[PDB]
Amino acid sequence: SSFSFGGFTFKRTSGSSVKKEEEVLTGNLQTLKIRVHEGYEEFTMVGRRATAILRKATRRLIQLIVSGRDEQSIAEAIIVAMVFSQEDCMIKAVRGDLNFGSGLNPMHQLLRHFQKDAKVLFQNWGIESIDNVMGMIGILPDMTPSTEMSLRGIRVSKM
Repeated sequence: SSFSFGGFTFKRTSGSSVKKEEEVLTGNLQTLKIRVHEGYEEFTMVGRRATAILRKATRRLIQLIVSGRDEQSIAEAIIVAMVFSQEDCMIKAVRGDLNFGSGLNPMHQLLRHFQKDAKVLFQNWGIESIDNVMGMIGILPDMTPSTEMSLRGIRVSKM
């Protein structure tokens, strides 16, 4: 109902999920046992420097809106959401092997990997054209703003 992930507090505002153990193959053909969230869920994510709303389904990010203090704050939230979505394109953007600590499950391994360098994640996520929505703007895989295109399913609040 409320939990923390990647430094953000997630509050479920709609839906539900169940957790199912599934093996997945990373971009480096490493096998991870991840606890997959199955179901449709809406969440508020609250961090110290950014807030976001996320709508997602099983291994699928549907919508993310991010409001952040600066560009780096926004990127952090986007990475967290993209990892939390458990999308195949995220799993396959992993480069090299992930090392297997006490204190780390596979979801936190994924997160630490992409926090280190998210270029491949962003490059493989996908982009789309957007509509003009008052108070909203797109953000590109290079983290620059656009009024015309954005990362798939992702928008930035100007406030």
